[PDB]
Amino acid sequence: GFEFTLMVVGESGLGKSTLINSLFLTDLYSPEYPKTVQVEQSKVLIKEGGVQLLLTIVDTPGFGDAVDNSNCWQPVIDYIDSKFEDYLNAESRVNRRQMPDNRVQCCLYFIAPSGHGLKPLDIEFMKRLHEKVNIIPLIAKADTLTPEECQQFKKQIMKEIQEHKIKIYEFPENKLVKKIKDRLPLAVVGSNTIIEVNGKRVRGRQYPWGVAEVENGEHCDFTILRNMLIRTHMQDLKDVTNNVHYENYRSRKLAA
Amino acid sequence: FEFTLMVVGESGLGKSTLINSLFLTDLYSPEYPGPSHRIKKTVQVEQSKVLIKEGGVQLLLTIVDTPGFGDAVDNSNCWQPVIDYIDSKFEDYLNAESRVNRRQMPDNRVQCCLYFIAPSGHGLKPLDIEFMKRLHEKVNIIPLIAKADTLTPEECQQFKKQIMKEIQEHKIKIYEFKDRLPLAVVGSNTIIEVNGKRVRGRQYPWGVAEVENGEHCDFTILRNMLIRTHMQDLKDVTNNVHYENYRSRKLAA
Ligand SMILES: Nc1nc2c(ncn2[C@@H]2O[C@H](COP(=O)(O)OP(=O)(O)O)[C@@H](O)[C@H]2O)c(=O)[nH]1
Ligand SMILES: Nc1nc2c(ncn2[C@@H]2O[C@H](COP(=O)(O)OP(=O)(O)O)[C@@H](O)[C@H]2O)c(=O)[nH]1
Repeated sequence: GFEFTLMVVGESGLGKSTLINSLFLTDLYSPEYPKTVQVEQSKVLIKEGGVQLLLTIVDTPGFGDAVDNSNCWQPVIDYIDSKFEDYLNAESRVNRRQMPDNRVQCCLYFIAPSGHGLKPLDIEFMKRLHEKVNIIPLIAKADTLTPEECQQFKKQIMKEIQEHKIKIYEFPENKLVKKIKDRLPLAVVGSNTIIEVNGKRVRGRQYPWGVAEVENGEHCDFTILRNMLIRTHMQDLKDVTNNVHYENYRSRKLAA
Repeated sequence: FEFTLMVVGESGLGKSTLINSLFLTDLYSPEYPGPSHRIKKTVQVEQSKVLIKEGGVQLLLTIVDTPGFGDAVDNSNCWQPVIDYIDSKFEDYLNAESRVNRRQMPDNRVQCCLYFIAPSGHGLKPLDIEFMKRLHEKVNIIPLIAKADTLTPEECQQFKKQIMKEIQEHKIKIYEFKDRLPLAVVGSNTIIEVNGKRVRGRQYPWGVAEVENGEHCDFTILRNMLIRTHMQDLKDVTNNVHYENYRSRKLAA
């Protein structure tokens, strides 16, 4: 059995719940929100192929949705640092045989597909959280970008990430293989709707002019994201959470 | 013939593309780009003009845009520059028609405001509600669902209905003009061959969203009514309702 704590952040209506529900092809996440940002948790135990995953989904309804979003990152910081604080207290006890670990191991940050670059709120959130959680920036609703637009948008976002000295999670990796960092930020399409396309039933979004396919790597990066989040990089995300973000929290608190 | 058209909405909603799609040529240019390229530390209202020669007819078009609207972390009062601009043009007109010698009477009143709603698929955002409630009695608001190729047909019908319900709930008076409201638009100046015919559209790997295809979006309806059929009625409502209401308010006080 594994445990994974995954945080989702972005303005309402970016396909976030749809994306979570696409991860296990199951509408297992139905948040009530479609005041100040509230940080909430949902637990799902997934048993599939003789393996159990206890997934905690941490969401932040209200983020970025108000006229005045001043300090809307602060409830997110408070939640994350409070789990570091609990862990530090738990491991400092004389008897620590029971160790709960509620630390947030990944944050999907959904970027609206404007076609320009990052918004001021995107920059503030990532600058203020990047040393506290593994940030995976995602271009939301990628089926609203043409391929040329998507490539320009990715390049502009990565340039601005560098400009603001933001440290995102980059998915550390006999023939040459394109580097994953060259694909970032991943651009996703979500759907559990099955559509017949040329005699094959696929998940996608049906428009009068055609179908944007979730699992088609020429349409979006969902398959790559799902493979890394659930299978190949989950342990590394936990490792960085513990060995970097938590250890940096602890050293700061103990030195003070 | 003259017309003053305002566009308002957060950056990245296709606003400059839509203005560039209304006619045969682009209107924004590298020398005067769309409002997302003119953002300052505070929201601004900027006016530009172009002479359009369409169908043997000359249109002197003023475009008023508002760089930075809706783009900040704190968008408090970001509608105020728009209000100030609109009411200033009403003030200029009242001053002009109050002169003893009023032979000179320029008219710069804003005659239509396209307000771009992001296609979330849920409902209006708080900012959308605030803007429309605060401006609907100063200018003819035409709400638009931006980037409508973001929505499946069913999602779009649901989004339209929810927006209209919220418009009614908040008592917002949008420009009247048929039950396809708000119009959902797709913009593009890209010409694409689709089954042997050149059309304006947006080319995805899975197909082409056609801007002038009424089954793909409402751009044709907006273009025909804004530029051809309802332009004079927009001016008349501007003068006979919004300006006269400004004037009665100011002269009462
Ligand atoms: N264009 C597009 N729309 C999507 C996608 N995923 C979900 N949607 C639609 O966007 C709307 C909001 O999706 P939802 O998952 O509730 O977003 P949330 O508020 O961020 O959780 C719904 O109409 C969805 O059907 C996507 O990948 N592309
Ligand atoms: N999906 C979609 N994208 C569009 C549409 N119109 C323009 N775009 C793209 O959206 C991005 C922003 O467009 P722009 O006109 O600069 O928006 P503005 O900032 O509001 O003026 C550009 O990449 C455009 O090519 C549309 O109708 N649908």
